[PDB]
Amino acid sequence: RNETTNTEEEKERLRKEIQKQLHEKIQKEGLARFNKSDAQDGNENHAVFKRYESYVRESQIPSKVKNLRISIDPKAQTIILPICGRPVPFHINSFKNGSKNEEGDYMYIRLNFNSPGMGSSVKKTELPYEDGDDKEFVRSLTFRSTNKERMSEVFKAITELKKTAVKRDQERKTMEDVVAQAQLVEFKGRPKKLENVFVRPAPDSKRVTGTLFIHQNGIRYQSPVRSDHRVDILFSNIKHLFFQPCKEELMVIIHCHLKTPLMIGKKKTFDVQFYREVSDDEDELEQEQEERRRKALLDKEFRRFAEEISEASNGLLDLETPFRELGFTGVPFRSSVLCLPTRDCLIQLIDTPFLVVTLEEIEVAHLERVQFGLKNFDLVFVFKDFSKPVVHINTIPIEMLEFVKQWLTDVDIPYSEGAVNLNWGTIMKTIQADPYEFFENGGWSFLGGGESDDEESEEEESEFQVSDE
Amino acid sequence: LLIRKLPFQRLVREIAQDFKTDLRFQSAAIGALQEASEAYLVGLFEDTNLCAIHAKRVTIMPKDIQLARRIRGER
Amino acid sequence: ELLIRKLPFQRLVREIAQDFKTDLRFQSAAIGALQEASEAYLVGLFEDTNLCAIHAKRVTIMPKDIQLARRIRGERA
Amino acid sequence: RLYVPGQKSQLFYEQLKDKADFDTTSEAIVSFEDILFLTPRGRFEISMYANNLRLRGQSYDYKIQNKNVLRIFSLPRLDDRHHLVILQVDPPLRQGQTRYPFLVMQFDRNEELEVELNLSDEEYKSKYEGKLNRSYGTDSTYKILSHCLRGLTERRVI
Amino acid sequence: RERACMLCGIVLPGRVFMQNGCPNCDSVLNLRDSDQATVNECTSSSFEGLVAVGDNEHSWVAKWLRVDRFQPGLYAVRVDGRLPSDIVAALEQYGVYYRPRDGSVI
Amino acid sequence: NIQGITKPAIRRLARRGGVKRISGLIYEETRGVLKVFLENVIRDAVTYTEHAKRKTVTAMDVVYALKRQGRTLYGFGG
Amino acid sequence: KVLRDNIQGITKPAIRRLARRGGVKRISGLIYEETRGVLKVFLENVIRDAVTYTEHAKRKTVTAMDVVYALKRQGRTLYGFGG
DNA sequence: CCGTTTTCGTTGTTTTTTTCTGTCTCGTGCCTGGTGTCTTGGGTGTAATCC
DNA sequence: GGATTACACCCAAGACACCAGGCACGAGACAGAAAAAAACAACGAAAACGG
Ligand SMILES: [Zn+2]
Repeated sequence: RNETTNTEEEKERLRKEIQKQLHEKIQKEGLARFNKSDAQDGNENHAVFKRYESYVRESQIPSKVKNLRISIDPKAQTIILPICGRPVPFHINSFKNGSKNEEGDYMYIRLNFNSPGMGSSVKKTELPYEDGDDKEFVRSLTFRSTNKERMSEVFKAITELKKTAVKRDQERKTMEDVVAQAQLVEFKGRPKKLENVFVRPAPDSKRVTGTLFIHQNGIRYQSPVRSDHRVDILFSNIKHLFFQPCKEELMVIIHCHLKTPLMIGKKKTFDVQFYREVSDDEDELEQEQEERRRKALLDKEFRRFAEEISEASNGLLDLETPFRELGFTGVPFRSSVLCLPTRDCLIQLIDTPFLVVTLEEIEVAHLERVQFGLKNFDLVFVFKDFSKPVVHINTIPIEMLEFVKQWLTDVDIPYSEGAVNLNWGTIMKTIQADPYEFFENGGWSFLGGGESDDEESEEEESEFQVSDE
Repeated sequence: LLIRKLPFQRLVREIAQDFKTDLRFQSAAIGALQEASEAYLVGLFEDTNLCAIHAKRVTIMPKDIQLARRIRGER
Repeated sequence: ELLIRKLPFQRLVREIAQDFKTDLRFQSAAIGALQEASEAYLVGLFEDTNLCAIHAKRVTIMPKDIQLARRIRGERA
Repeated sequence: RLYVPGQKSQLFYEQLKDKADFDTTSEAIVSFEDILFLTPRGRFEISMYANNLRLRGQSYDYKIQNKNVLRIFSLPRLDDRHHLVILQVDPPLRQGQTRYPFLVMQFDRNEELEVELNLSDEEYKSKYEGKLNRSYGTDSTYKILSHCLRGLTERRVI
Repeated sequence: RERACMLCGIVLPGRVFMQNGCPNCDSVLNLRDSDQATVNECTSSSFEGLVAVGDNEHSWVAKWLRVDRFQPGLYAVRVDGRLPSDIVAALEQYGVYYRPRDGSVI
Repeated sequence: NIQGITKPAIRRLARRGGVKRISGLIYEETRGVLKVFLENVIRDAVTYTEHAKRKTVTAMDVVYALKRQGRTLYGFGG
Repeated sequence: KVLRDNIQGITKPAIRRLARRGGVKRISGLIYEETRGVLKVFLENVIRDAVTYTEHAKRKTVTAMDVVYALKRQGRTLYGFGG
């Protein structure tokens, strides 16, 4: 064994030498990517205000306003409030939340409006008001009325108008970053098809089986129940194409990871999965053999279809399959799942939400919680695009640590290890603020610090290898 | 060792003050106690982290400690 | 009363034992003791698994619950 | 209500107040700010009146009549750090579908509060003498709150 | 719920047979030490002719039903179902001859 | 002979353990765990038997093997 | 002199540092007291045995071997301090 | 049990700076609401044994 | 004449689970106060060795 541990550890010295050549390489390729001229041209990012208006002319204000009461215009999303005989309009966007309190014969309703200082949950990027230190804001207005029923109806209608506005803004955002795609060109002959397929994410709240068709510039999923629930995916927009057979699964999978996100029903997604499920002493052993036949049948058919998709792409799309033997267990989201390496990506496709990490997009891997006799560790992927959030994989068993380190080395990904869960929300924002200064001071190559740098030890006893008495 | 050496000494003496009054301690007794205590607590925090991850969380809460001590067989 | 049928457990025991030494004999009391110990062990394990499942705010016990319980006990590394 | 940012609202208030000599007023027998509720989850100001209790929350205001309080529980948590005050209310408080028949408040045991009751000496003597203290010294917040609830709802603290 | 032990002819609740076994046939059947399949194969809930025996030694009926060497209690004149071939061979190994009480054999 | 531990038996063991709902992989997981346990215990027992120069596995070997693991059993001659 | 309530000498950073060595990222505020109680119950169980050994040897000083035997009795064998 | 050596435990003081904290805003994850569809009950209804 | 009942099936509810929205309590950020920690020198109890 001693000569094998010497051999294995010399291969581990080559592993460390590769890791050192990877840190030096990335340090050189961070100093070359960011120049001092880009640092001088620093871009200050400012909160964008979505401009809105209630009315342009006094004629636009409805004639129903004549009542000296709260009048709501759903068409213009406006809440006209009687302030000292003034028909003051308040857009539903400016409105925040409302509280109704029937005190005595009067119904006191306090309508709150957006005000800076831990206000709405909306991110800084989009502000419901224009930025202004010298701007004063109407924070709340309280009204009373003798008529309780109408005042309750008015409050319901304000709340409904806000819900409809928020829903429309979410629907817009789920279609916003989605790039306007070209139209799918139908195949003029009999298209190749895969029947009885489920799609994820589903276009409707009802799970329905559909048919997947191959066309000239993409694939089309089409539900038999409704023609309007078509999902078109262009070959140009597929980044990665995965197939996964039933090696342990109750299901077979064809997964399309996209370059640009698509709007399927109400959800924006980078991932579109097509799947089917197998699920429905010698007799029980024979029933397992019949399930193994049904697995092999669906595996063969879906693999063939995924190869036929790759062929139809004219060499734009390679068909990837997971290496199950190189798989490790971890928690990227909220469940423990088997993470599977492929040729070019780290994937999890069985449970939603899906994980697809492209290995080429990784800048550095950090192993958190790694120290003296630890039960488990976490793995963090940092991307070359610093605007992209870091990906965490939690609770990877410590038994898999040396395997994960080897695998990262075999893929040319630099890694570092730490006893503490470093915050990346902090690390990234500092790196985004000045990427050049970051690499100037040592980037991640200095942070690695592979050198043990330990010479203190614990002294030594009188060195005497001689029999005493 | 993460805990210091004098607050821990005072804690140990305070606890020992119940079983026999005015007891002396020895060179490597407090050190061994601190090593054992820290090893024990680190193992307990490992189990607590495992439970917290099991619950799909990242924050350890007292009920995770209680579950860990229940499964270990601790009273 | 024992919840496993006697003959299947005896056959399993003999199958396992045959991998260490051929032509081994077992007193019936040895099989009975083994069955008692195995069921007691499995019931304790199922109690810990149930505790883990309830901790995760669920009702259905899952293989990950078993693995977590066995890891926390100190049985799996 | 206006929000005037910058270091500016005090100067704005002074000018307005001086213009028409506005006179400040004080209401609510007693108020308790920033109380942590476990159920409903959130932070609430508790304002107590002769006939009713108000819970003021960023998103939800509740008015509970003193008659609708059935029971008050004052229970130490087993962590020996927090103290629970629990109100049984009938009808149960509503946020939409499911309801809150029990309000669960969580105090720190080391949290001390000094509170003077907003009552005239004639009203205190006639209605509240032997039910409430005129001033509570610097005692634990949960004790003061439990005594005020006992005096105003006439319910026994369990 | 009551079942009739095929071998001795006694009738007892099926759960009683499972939990405690046959008080008479346990020397050759091990009904308590047997699974539910073996309990059914030796105790049948389908039977006919409930019989109560007080004194096995002097009751001519018990001798006629060959239950004079068993525990007094509930017995069945006819029991639906017979012992399985493997159990028959196992009993023949012990040297005990099995006479069916199904009535089809006489 | 490991298929002799049927699904109803595992269900019964879980019900005596207070388990209300059971996944479908629990059965295979339990079979694996039981196999590991039995492997260790029978290995220790057979070690005891071989040392005693016997060809029959007694109840004393099982009892000492359980005492070795820490699973002390009463009522079998200990 | 009597020692009174020295449990608070296990300050927040010791417990936090112990958690970080244990791999814990976010720590609830009720943990620190929880941990403190746990530690108390541990030490009281170990010390009661160490003292029992010290008193049985008719000694007045708690030695390292007493602690080692007390730990060994609980299956807490410790290498480095003798054995 | 009694006398010896000499380590390291107890005693006290000065200085440093990492850790604790007061304060703010934002967000992410805890909790309430809406919904799925399975296992099972309570019932109708057709049909029947029993004396 | 009379009655309780077996039996298949329909219409329906309780339950563990899945998905969505939002509000607040925690993390992140920054400037400030605190005392744990580090370093120093002195005295001698008591640990390790011997007959
Ligand atoms: Zn019988």
